[PDB]
Amino acid sequence: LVSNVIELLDVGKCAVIKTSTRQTYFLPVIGLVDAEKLKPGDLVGVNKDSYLILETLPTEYDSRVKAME
Amino acid sequence: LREELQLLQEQGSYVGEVVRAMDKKKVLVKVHPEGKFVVDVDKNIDINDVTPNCRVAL
Amino acid sequence: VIMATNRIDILDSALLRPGRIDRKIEFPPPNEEARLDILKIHSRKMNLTRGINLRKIAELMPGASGAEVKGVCTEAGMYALRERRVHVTQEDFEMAVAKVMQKDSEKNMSIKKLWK
Amino acid sequence: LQSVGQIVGEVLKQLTEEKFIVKATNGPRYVVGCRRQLDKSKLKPGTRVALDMTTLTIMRYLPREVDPLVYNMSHEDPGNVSYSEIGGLSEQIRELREVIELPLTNPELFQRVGIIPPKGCLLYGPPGTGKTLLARAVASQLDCNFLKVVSSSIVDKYIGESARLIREMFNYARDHQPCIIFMDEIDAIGGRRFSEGTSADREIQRTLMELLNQMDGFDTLHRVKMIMATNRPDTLDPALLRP
Amino acid sequence: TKGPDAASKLPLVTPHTQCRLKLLKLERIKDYLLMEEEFIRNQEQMKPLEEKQEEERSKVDDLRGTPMSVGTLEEIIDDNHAIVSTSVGSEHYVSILSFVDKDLLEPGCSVLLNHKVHAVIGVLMDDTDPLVTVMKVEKAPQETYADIGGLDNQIQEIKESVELPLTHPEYYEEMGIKPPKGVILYGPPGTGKTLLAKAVANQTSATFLRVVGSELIQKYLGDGPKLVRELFRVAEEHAPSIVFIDEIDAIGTKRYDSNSGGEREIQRTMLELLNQLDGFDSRGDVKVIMATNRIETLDPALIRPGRIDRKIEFPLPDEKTKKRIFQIHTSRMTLADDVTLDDLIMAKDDLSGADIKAICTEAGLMALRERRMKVTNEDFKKSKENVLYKTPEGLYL
Amino acid sequence: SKMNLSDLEDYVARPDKISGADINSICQESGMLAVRENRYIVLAKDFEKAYKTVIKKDEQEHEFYK
Amino acid sequence: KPIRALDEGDIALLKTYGQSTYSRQIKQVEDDIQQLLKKINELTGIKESDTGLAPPALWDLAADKQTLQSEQPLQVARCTKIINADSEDPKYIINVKQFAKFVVDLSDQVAPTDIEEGMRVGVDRNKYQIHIPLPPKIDPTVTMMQVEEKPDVTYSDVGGCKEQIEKLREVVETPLLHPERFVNLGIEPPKGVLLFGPPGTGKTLCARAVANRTDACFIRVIGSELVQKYVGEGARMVRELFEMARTKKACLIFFDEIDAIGGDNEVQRTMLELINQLDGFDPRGNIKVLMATNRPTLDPALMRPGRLDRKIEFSLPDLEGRTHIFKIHARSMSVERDIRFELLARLCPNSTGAEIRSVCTEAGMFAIRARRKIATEKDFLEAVNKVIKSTPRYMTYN
Amino acid sequence: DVLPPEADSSIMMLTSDQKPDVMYADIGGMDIQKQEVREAVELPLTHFELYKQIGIDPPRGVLMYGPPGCGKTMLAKAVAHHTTAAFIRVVGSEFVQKYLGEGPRMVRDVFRLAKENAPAIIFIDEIDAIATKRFDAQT
Ligand SMILES: Nc1ncnc2c1ncn2[C@@H]1O[C@H](COP(=O)(O)OP(=O)(O)OP(=O)(O)O)[C@@H](O)[C@H]1O
Ligand SMILES: Nc1ncnc2c1ncn2[C@@H]1O[C@H](COP(=O)(O)OP(=O)(O)O)[C@@H](O)[C@H]1O
Ligand SMILES: Nc1ncnc2c1ncn2[C@@H]1O[C@H](COP(=O)(O)OP(=O)(O)O)[C@@H](O)[C@H]1O
Ligand SMILES: Nc1ncnc2c1ncn2[C@@H]1O[C@H](COP(=O)(O)OP(=O)(O)O)[C@@H](O)[C@H]1O
Ligand SMILES: [Mg+2]
Ligand SMILES: [Mg+2]
Repeated sequence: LVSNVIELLDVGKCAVIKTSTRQTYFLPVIGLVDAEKLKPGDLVGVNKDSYLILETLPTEYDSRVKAME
Repeated sequence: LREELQLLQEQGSYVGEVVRAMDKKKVLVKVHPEGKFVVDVDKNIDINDVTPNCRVAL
Repeated sequence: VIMATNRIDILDSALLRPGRIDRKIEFPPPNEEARLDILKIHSRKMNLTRGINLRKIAELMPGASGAEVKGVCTEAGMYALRERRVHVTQEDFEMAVAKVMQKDSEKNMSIKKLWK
Repeated sequence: LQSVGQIVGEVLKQLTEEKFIVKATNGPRYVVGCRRQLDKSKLKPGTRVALDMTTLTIMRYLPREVDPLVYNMSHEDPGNVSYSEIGGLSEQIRELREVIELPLTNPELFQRVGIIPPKGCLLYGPPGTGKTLLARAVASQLDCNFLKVVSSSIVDKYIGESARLIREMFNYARDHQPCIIFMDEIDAIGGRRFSEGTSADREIQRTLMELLNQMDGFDTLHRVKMIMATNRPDTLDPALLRP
Repeated sequence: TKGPDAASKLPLVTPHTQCRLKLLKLERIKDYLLMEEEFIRNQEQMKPLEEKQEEERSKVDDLRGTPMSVGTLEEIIDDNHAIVSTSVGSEHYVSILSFVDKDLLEPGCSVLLNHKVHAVIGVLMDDTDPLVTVMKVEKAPQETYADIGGLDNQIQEIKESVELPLTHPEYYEEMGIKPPKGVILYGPPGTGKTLLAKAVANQTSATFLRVVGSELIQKYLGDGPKLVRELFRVAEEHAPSIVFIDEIDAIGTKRYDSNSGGEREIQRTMLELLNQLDGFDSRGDVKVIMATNRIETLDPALIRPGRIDRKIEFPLPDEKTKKRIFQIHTSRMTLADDVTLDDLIMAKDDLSGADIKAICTEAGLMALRERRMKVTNEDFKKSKENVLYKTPEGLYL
Repeated sequence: SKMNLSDLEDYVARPDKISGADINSICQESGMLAVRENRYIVLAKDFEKAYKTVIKKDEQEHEFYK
Repeated sequence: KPIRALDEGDIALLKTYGQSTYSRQIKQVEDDIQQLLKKINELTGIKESDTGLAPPALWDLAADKQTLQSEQPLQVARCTKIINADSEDPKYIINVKQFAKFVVDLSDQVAPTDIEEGMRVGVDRNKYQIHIPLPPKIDPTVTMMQVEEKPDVTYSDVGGCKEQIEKLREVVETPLLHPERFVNLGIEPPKGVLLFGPPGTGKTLCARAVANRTDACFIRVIGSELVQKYVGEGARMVRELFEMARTKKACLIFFDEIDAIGGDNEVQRTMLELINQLDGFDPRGNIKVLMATNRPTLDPALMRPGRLDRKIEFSLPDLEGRTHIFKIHARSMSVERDIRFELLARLCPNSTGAEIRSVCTEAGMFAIRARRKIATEKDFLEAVNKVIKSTPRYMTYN
Repeated sequence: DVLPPEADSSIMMLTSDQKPDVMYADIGGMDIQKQEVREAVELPLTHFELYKQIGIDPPRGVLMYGPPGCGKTMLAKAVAHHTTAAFIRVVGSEFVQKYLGEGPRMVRDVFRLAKENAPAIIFIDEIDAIATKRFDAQT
C-alpha cells in the first residue's frame, strides 16, 4: 500500500508515515529497507496489514514539474 | 442488570433518512455514509407509519 | 425573526428590504429621563444613601449609552468597595461618571480650531 | 516482521490517572489507557503519541510534529564556517558572541551579576556585509540547532498561515533547545504598524505581533536566542525595537 | 417518458368579501374532498388481490437478497457486466443478472445492486434523492398573475418564453425560431422576480422545480455536480418542466482560478450546471428560470445567447404600476372614504412591490393601534415614513 | 534587587521618556558591560555607559525641521 | 404619545363586532378543506416503485444464482507508472479512486502488453491484482464528439470572414486536396494552425464550413468535456479519437474552447498525449488539426514552431459581413422580401454573430407577440433596440 | 459514559507548570494599575460576597493599553501566577486561522471552554490583531 513517509524520529530509528487511506502511522522499525535516504515525502510501499515499509518506490511527481515534459 | 447487560452487547443501529417507502415490504432509505439501500421492515414497524424524510433505525 | 447590528448602513440591500426585514427599529442613546430610569434599574440592588439624587447623575451623562450607565453604577460600587464600605454616596457616582465617560480629546488646539 | 505499526494521535486530556482522551489524526477520538511503564507526567495535552492498533492504548509519546517548511528551514547545513572566515568584525563579532553565546555558557555568571540572559539582538547593515555568513559562523561554532529563516519566504496569501508558521518556528525552537533563530530580512515583517488598512500590510502587522508574542510574550523564553538581520533598520516597529 | 406534476386545487379567488358565494364554492370543494376520502377508504376496505406469481417473485427476491444497495450506472460493458458507483463514490466492475431490463440500463439511471458481491439486480427509475424531491414543487403557490401588479411586459415575456412553447408552439417552428431555452429575470430586490416565478408555478402545466442556487453546493466531493445532474435528469424525466433557480449569483459569480479544494468544487458544480444547460436541446420542453439581484456579478458565459437567450428586466415600479400594486394589496383592506393613496405614489421615491406591501401592512398596524380597522389616510401617511427608513437639499432646484 | 551593590536616584531624576522595558534594559546592559570588563559590581562608569547605549534617541535630524 | 397595547377585552372585541357574519363558517370550512387535503395526501400512498424486473421467460435464475455464487466483483482503478517491469518487476501502483493507491501485480489472464499507464483496470479486492483492462470505449452517444462526417454548412452559409476563410483555405484545402503543389514546392504543409478570437465570432462553424468543402470529416472536441467529469480517461479517449482519425481517409480534427485545457494531473496527461499524437504522427498525413481558442493561456511549449504553423485572428464582423449574417439567418424565417439588412447591420456595431442570431430570434419573438406570421422591419427594429444597447446621442449629435 | 462538558477542547489551558513565576512584587510600581486589575480579575474570584453585599456586578474584562513595554504582559503574567482561576492565554494573531469560519469557531471554543470550566480568565494579548475598528471590508 502506498504511503508518504511523514518523517523519521529517533528512539535505532523510527518512522511516521501517512498512508493513502488518509491515516498517519507510526513504525518503531522502518520495515525491510535501508534507513538513510528516506526523504520525508519519499513514497513507499508499506505492508497492508502489519504496516511496515516493505519497499521504496520512485517518487510520483512535483505537480508542475510534470506539467512541463 | 442482567437484561441491561444482555442488551448492551448488541451492536448499535444505524440511523437513516427514509427516501420513500417503496413497497409494503421495501423502504428506500439513505444512511450516512454507507449510501442508500432498499431495506425491509421488521414485523413490529408498520409501513404506513413510515413517512418520507423521517429518521429510522437499521 | 429578529436581527441586530451596530452598522445598518453596510447591510445588504436585499436583506434590509421590507418583507424580509420590516420595522427597522433604531435604538438611540438614552436621553436624560431614560438615563434616569436605567440608573434606577441598575441601582435597584445597590445600598444607596439618603440624599442621593440620581437625576443629577443622569444629567452628568451627555449622550451616554445604557451600557455606560451600567458601567457607572459598577464603578460607583467599586469606589465604595475600595473604602471597605457597603453604601454608595453621591460623590462616588460623580467620580464613577468621570472615570467611565472619560475619553481622549483633541490635544492640539490648532487642529481643533480649524473650524469656526 | 513482528512489529505491527501503530496509530499516531494527540493527547487531548488527562481524564484521570489512567484514562487519557486521545484524538487520532484525521480520524475519531477515544479514551485510552497508557502503558504500564510510561512517563504520565510527560503526557501533557497536545503531546503526539502512538496507539496500539488493536488494543488502542498509549504506546509511546512522540516529539511534536514539525511543519515541512520548518523542517526544510531547519535542515540546511551551516557548513562549519570558521570565525577566521569573517574579516574585520572583531568588536561587533565579540559583542554578538557575548550576547548570544555567553548565556549558553555561564548563566550562573549572569545570575550572580543578576541580569536576565539576553533574548536576542538585531544585526543591521547594508547588503553583502556578511550578516548571513556571520550568523552561520556563530551556529557552526555553537554546533547547535540552527533555524536559518528569511522573512520574505514566510508571507503567504493564505490568511492565517504566516503567523502559524511563526508559531511553528518558535515552538520548534522551544522543543529543540539550544536553537538559534536567524530571521533574515526582518524588515519584511516588522515594518511598523499603521492603520492605512490594505489587507496585505494588515496581515503583515498580524504576523509581526505574532512574532512579538512568540518572542517576549506571556510564555517566557528559556535558552532560545534570536538573530534578525535587515538592510533598513529604521523601518522596524518600535514595539519590536523595544528592549 | 412520464408526465408532469405539481397538482393544485381550485383557484377559488372569485369572491373575497366572504359573501357565502365563497362558502358555497368551498362547501362544494369540501364535499368533493369528502368523497375522495370516503371512496379511497371504501376501496381499501375491500380490495383482495395479492400472491399470484409468488414463487418466481419469491425466488428472484431471494436472489436479490436484503438489503439491496443503489448505485449509479456510470458505464456499461458487454451485456453481462457494467460499471456501477456506490453512493460513497466507489465504482466497480459488476455482473448483470438476467432479470434486469437491459433496455432500461443507461448511463445515469439508478441500479439496485446486491449488498454482497455487487451485481446489478434491478433498476430504479424514481431514485430522486430527498433534496431533489424537495426542490420539486408539490403544492402550487397561492399567488397568481392577478396578484401581480404591473410588469405587463415582464409577464408577456415570461409567458412567451415558458408558456407559449408549452401551449401551442406552432408559431415557433413556423417562424423557425428555436424556443428560448432558459430565461433570467433580474432587477433590484423586491421588484417581483420571485413573485413572478410563483405566478408561473401557479398557472402552469409542467413540473415546476424550485431551487435556491446556494442549495446546489454540497459538502462532499462530487456531491454538488451529482445533485445538479440529478435535478436536470428529473427535469427531463418529468418533461415538460420548468427549473427555477432563485439567486443564481449564489454560484453564478465570475469564474476565477480556483486555489482551495472548496473553490475548485464550486467551479465543478457550476461547470456541471452549465454542461447540463447545454446538454438538452432548446427544442426540448424543459426550460429554466434564474432570478437574481446582482446581474452585473454573473459570469458572462451563463448569459450567453447560446445558453440563456432572454434577459428579463425588472425595473422599479412606475407611478401607474405603483398605484396598481397599491390597489392589489389594499383589496382585502377595509379602507375608509377619506383615503386617497395618491399622495404616497406622487412622492418621488424608490418604492418597490415589497415596499408597498410593507406600507400596507404598517398602515394596517397603525389602524390597529387606534383600535380601528377602517384605516384612515393618516395611517398610510405615518406608515410611509415608518417603513421607508434612511442629494443635499437645495443643491438641485 | 538582583543587581550588584553599585547614583540611581539621579538617573531616576533625569527626564527621559523611557518605559520599564528600558529600565530593565539599562540594568541588564550594565550587568553585561560589567561582565565584559570582568568586575562583579557595576558603578557609575559602566552603568552610565549602558544608560547611554540604551536611550540613544540620536536625532540624525536635518536642522531645518526644528 | 405612549400607545396602549391591546388588552384581552380589546382583542376579544376586535375578533367580533366588525366581522363578517360568516367568519367562523368560512374559516372552519377552509380548515377542513386543508385537513382533508392532507388526509388524502397521506392515505393515497406511494405505489410502485417498480424495480427493473424483466418480463418472465427471460429469466435464467439458476444461471443467475450460479454467477452470484461463482463470479466476483472488481474495483476499477487508474493504473499509474509501470515501474519498468521488463518481465521481472511487473508491479504497478494503481489509484482506486477516492480510495487508496496500491502497488500490485498482474493476473495470469492479462499480458503486460495490454496494461499501460493511465488506463482503467478492474482488479480484485484483497490481492488487488489487475484482472482486466477496462478501455473506456468510444461512442458519440456518450459525452459529445465529432458527431459529424459531412457537415451541412457550405461556403454560402459563412460570411464576414473572407480573409479568414481564405487563410483557412490555404491551411486545409491546399495541402489536402492539392498535395502536389506542396510536394513539388518542397515545403512541409502547415502542421498546426490556431484560430483565436472572441467567442461568438463564428469560428467553429467557419471550420465546419471548410469541413464540408474539404471533403473530410469534421471533429468537434470540447475542452470543458476534457476537463469536466470526462477527465482522466479523456486522454485515452482522444487516443482512440486520434486512432480513428488514422483509420479514416481524412479527418478535420478540431478542439472547441481549448482554453479549458490549455490553461491538473489528468489534464496534463491529456495535453502530453496531444503532444505525442501531433509531434509523433507524420506531418505528411491527411488528418490536419484545426485549433481555436478565445484566450491567446496557451502553454509556451505548444506554439513552438513545428506544432502551430499559422495563427488566424477572427475579428468582429464588418458591415458587409454583418449584413451577410443577417440575410443568412433570415433565410430560415418567415419575413418580408424587402428588409433593409444593411440598415440593421449598421445598427449593430461590434456585434457578434451569435448576437445577430439572437437578434433574428427576438425579431421572430416580436412577430409572434403581435401574432403576425410574417416578421416586419419594425419587428427587427425593436429586436435590435432590445438586444443591442443591452436622448444623449440625439440631443448632441446631429 | 459521559465526559466533562468540554474535555475534548482544541484550545488548552494553563497547566500548573505552564504558570509563570512572575509575582506581584516583581512588578515595581503600577499600584493603581495592579489595583484596577485585581478589582476585576482577582477580588471577585475570591471575595464575591464583597460585591454581593454592595449589590453590584463585578467588572468583567479589562483592557490594558499604553506605550509598548510598560508592563502589560507582565501584569498578565503575574495575574496568571496569582490566581486560582483557570487561565486561557491566547494572542490575537492566533485567532486568525486559514480556513473560512475557523477563527470565529476558535473564539467560540475558547469562550465555551472558559464557561464550562471554573471561574476562568481569558487573556488575549495583542487584541488589536483582530479588534481594530470595523470598516466596510471589501474582500
Ligand atoms: N408588481 C407587484 N405587484 C404586487 N406585489 C408585488 C409586486 N412586485 C413585488 N410585490 C410584492 O413583493 C413581495 C416580494 O417580492 P419578491 O419575492 O418577488 O421579490 P424579488 O423582486 O424577487 O426580490 P429578491 O429576489 O431580491 O428577494 C411579494 O410577496 C409581493 O407581495
Ligand atoms: N566579514 C564579511 N563581511 C562581508 N561579507 C563577507 C564577510 N565574510 C564573507 N563575506 C562574503 O559574503 C558572502 C555571503 O553573503 P553575506 O554577505 O554573508 O550575506 P549578507 O547579505 O546577509 O551580508 C560570502 O560569499 C562571502 O564571500
Ligand atoms: N513595572 C515593571 N517592573 C519590572 N519590570 C518591568 C516593568 N515594566 C516593564 N518591565 C520590563 O519590561 C518588560 C515589559 O514587557 P511588557 O511591558 O509586558 O510588554 P508589553 O507592554 O508589550 O506587553 C518586562 O520583560 C520587564 O523586564
Ligand atoms: N461567418 C458567419 N456565418 C454564418 N453565421 C455566423 C457567422 N459568424 C457567426 N455566426 C453565427 O453565430 C452563432 C454562433 O457561432 P459559433 O461558431 O458558435 O461561435 P464560436 O466561434 O465562438 O464557436 C452561429 O449560430 C452562427 O449562426
Ligand atoms: Mg425576490
Ligand atoms: Mg506585550
